[PDB]
Amino acid sequence: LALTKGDMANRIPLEYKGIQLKTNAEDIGTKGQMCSIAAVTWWNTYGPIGDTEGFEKVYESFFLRKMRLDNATWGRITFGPVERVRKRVLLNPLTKEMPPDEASNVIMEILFPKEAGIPRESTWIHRELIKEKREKLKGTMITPIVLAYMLERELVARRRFLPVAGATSAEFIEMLHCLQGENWRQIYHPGGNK
Amino acid sequence: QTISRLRDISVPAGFSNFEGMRSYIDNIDPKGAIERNLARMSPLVSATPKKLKWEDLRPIGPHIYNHELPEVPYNAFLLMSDELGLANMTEGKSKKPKTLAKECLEKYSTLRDQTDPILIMKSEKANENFLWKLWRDCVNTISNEEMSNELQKTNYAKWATGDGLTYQKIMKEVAIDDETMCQEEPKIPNKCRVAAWVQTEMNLLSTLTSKRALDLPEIGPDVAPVEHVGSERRKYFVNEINYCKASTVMMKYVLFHTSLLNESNASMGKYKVIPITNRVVNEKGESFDMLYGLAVKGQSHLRGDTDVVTVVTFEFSSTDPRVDSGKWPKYTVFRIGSLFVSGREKSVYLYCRVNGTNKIQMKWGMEARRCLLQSMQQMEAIVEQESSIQGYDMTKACFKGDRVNSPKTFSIGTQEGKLVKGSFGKALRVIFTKCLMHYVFGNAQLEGFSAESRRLLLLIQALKDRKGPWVFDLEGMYSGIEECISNNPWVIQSAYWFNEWLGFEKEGSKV
Amino acid sequence: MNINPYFLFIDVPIQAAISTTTGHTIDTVIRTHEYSNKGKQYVSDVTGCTMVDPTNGPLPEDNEPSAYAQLDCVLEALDRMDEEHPGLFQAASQNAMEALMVTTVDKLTQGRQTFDWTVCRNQPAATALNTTITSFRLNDLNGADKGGLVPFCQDIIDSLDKPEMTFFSVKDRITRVEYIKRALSLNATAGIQIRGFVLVVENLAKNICENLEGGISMTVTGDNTKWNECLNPRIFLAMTERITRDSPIWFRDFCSIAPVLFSNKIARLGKGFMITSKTKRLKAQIPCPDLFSIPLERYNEETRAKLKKLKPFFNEEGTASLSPGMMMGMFNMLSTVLGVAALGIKNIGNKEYLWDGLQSSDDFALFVNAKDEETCMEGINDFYRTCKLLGINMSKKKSYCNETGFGVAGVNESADMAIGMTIIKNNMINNGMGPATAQTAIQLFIADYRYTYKCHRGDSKVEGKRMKIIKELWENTKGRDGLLVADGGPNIYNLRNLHIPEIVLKYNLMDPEYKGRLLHPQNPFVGYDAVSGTHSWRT
RNA sequence: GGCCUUGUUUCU
RNA sequence: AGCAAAAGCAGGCC
Repeated sequence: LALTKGDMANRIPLEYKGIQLKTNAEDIGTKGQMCSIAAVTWWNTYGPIGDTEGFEKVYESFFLRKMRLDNATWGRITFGPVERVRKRVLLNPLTKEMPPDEASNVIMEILFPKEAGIPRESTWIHRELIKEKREKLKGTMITPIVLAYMLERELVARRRFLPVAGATSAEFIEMLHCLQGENWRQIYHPGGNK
Repeated sequence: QTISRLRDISVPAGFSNFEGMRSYIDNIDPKGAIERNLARMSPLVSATPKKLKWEDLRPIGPHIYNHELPEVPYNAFLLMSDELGLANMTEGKSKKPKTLAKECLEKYSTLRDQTDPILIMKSEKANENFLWKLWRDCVNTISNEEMSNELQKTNYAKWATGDGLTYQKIMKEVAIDDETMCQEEPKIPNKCRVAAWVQTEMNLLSTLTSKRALDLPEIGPDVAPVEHVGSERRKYFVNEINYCKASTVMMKYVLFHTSLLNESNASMGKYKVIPITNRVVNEKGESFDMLYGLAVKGQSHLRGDTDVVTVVTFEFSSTDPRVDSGKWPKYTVFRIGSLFVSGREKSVYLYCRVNGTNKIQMKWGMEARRCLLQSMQQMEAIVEQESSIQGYDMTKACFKGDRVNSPKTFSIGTQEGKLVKGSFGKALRVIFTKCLMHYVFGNAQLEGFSAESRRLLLLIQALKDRKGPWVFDLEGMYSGIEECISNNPWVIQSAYWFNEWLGFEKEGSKV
Repeated sequence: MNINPYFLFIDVPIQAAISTTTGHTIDTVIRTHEYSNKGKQYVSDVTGCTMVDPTNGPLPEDNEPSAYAQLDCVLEALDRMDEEHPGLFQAASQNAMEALMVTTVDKLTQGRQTFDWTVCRNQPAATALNTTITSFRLNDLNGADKGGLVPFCQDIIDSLDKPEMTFFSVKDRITRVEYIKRALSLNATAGIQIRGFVLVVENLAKNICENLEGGISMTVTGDNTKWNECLNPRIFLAMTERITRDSPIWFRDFCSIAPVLFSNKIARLGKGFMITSKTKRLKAQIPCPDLFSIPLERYNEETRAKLKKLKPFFNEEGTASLSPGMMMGMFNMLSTVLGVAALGIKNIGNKEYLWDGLQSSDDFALFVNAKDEETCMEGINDFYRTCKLLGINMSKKKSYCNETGFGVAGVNESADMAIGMTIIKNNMINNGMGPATAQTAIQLFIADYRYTYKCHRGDSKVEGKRMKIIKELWENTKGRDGLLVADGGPNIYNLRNLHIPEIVLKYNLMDPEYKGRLLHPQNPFVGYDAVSGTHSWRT
């Protein structure tokens, strides 16, 4: 619970209503002074204002999941026994489908345009995907590990075995626990775009 | 090339060279190998199963009925049927427990300085003149604002919580000539009789009091029908246990273990004092700050996971120590006072136990609200069996009665050898306090008995459904059961309840 | 009023109440070696230690577990297995042939418990390959320059022939035999020097196994006792040489190594035990290597009664060798191959019986199709005898023949919330946890968390140095619901809203300038799924 | 005989 | 003293 050096240690206060917020010494691993958790609430109540661009832009698929929840319709609760099939199905509805090694390479090309490498054929077909999100990431300074983690979350598939019955589409695979357990099923229809 | 030598060294019995083993291993005949060994095998190496009958289901462990065995004690960590703390009133502001103690005892200052002790049931090693001075200096360090929980350096806790009672480790080459250096023996479990009072504690931690000390944080709203029926069953259950007494027991234990571990971390050598607290609301909404107890913790440098610290647990009591004297052989009983609480007499005896815990028991005690889940899913399996009989949501057939299924009477107790039928809420209280008392005095022998008796329960189930199982070793199963029924008071009384249940299935299974 | 908690079972069926229905080391060694004391006992010469062997011993005359098994019965059992497997030995051999060419040394890092060769204790395979590099590349071993597993295994099976060795532990130089046996011994550990080899034979067994499968029918259900403690590596080697008999010569050169090193596996003798001077009040500790070097009369009855049977298999340097054994299972699918091969015989003597039992792990379940009930009796008898012929023992104690028919995680705030919710999510989806149980598990988790970081509701009557600022924010904002739980406010979960993090569920009702105070990119303290923000911080 | 990691561990 | 049936704990360092 250390802090970045400089004016960063001056936008929080030192002591607020008796409570401590920070220290005054120096550490030995990253060579800084510690903080409180009252600091992490003080910034939420009384800090400087940020901006709100990019934070909407880089997370969209879970907003799609949100509106898929909020546009869904339910049906009848059922009873009685069920029969299941232990099947490896895609868990979440992926955005686009691509191999992960070349996917990591092309998002590394997005990260480093001058250190991208050679224009390959996968880079040539994905260059419009490169540019149409390189225009999206302009208005922020979100850290590249956050960008790369959201990109590898939004682009790589997810296959595991599980018992399942009724439907097979990955929206239903995401909502199977609200569908059915072991003595009951629920008629459910997801909503919006899939 | 030494690997080739060892590859020849792992020749089996019969061949010489690994090359000879290989030329053997690809150029030998398939047939004429196994049936000649079948003709060669002994006529005794067999299994020879055996059909299961009622008449071999003997009483499990009839050595409990012999009357020349000592009584089953109560050797748990706190007090369950005989709880008594003082009657308080505050607003609802969750204060510090120092102030809760400094409030509730200062309210009842009849017991402020009752410095006239009367020793009652002093045991074989507990001594009067360290406990009394210890307890009086302790409560003279609750009613002052010098600081929060601590003690002072005195000999009294240095006896009753035990400084210096470990050995000195010394290098082993001088541990050779001294002939006293001998290995220990295992702890000999003294066999013990049947229980005649734990039946009353299953009669008493299942009664509707006028108290409730359970909070659960809220969840979001719902629109789904599965969420409707889920919260429906949840609210019916939490309505039907909230006035049990074991809820008060549970929250005493959880707050106790939480405070215990948290102050053992936060204080390693300063001997703390923890108020045993459980706030309980009344029916109308008025709070009660019920203080019943004070603890004492010794020096607590805990390296691994079976370090232990001496937890002396004082606790004010109501019922006299003079009915079942064998139940309390580790119970020093001072006498301090008496209180006409509402009507007639109830006395003040504080029961200065000595005790100890290790960190697995503390961390496993902080988890002890989990038993709600096990009772809940047990109830869930019960009602899914019931709705498998009918066809739809049928807990509405349980609390009020639906179109086909009446609220069915559940057999719970038996009077003069004739069964009684408690209500559904009675049986759910029972299942809850069973999974609690499985925790309260639970050590490895209970897991052993349960994990071995599960097969016999499956067997008697299949016997009830006329399947007629076949068992290779009845004596193996019974030896596995009664190897460990020795000295934990839930285990033995579970075996007695088993023997009576088996007698009932025997007399009712005539058709 | 006498009462009895077992009286549930008068009405509710018991099959619904399923939720409530060094010494170990030496005892395991004794239970292994005791099963074949009167078997064949050939003494080695590379170590010279006593090394007893249950292959091709005489047949026992009892019902107790054993380890006696002839060879050619196992060989022709696997031969008939191959007769039902047309080219599947060919398939698995070619599968390992294509798999072994691409073998690099990549598969070392997933070793959270893995023995090494210098530190003499367990490591999480972290400095394992690095220690191999710094302790072998000065001894002209060169595999990482190509990076492949195949030159590494070639010069490591050439490595034990080197008479001397030199490495930095300080430096150290030793001769050959301890360079062997220090790499041989197991503390239920394994060996990183043989972990790749046993992975090769393991995926061999994977390619072998993954494609596999009037008359009164009794049936059984049971496991097998001393299951690690009664098998043997010689049967393993004869098995893998039966498989590789159509393979090229290099494979039989290489596949015949893993049961060789399990054919000399030494065993480390735990921590130890202790003694007591009840008056002098001084103790000591007899460790792993120096058990017998003591007054042997100065132990209890139990340690003396175990050592009096142990001692004729005791290396003088403190680690006794077990020439049979498996030690908590590391050839699990391979031993499963052996077991399903034992099942696949399906007849002996051609009596009026037949088996159709199915595969499983060390446990099983039979399906015996015979003529009358007595034919089922004799068929179960000869099944037990034939399974006894392969060094396997059926547990007659834990079986029943019958007629046919953990709290909060604690690394941060936001991902802590996420990891708890996905634990309860997957626990709901896999084993069929009832929805009321998880619905309350949400509540018990929120109570756990709201104790863990003191983040209670501002409209409560809790106090604290943390909670006052939360109350201050509550009387400050007009955002009547838009907070996350580490900053007070409600929790808005249920059975459905599970796969979202916090902020990307509560963004819409959130306050503008509050979320601008939260999502400030100049956040100085920040350094399943998750969401970046101020709460995503570490120590 | 001293040090073992300055504390508030306030369950509707 | 007390706890607990992996031989341990009821301090270490100085």
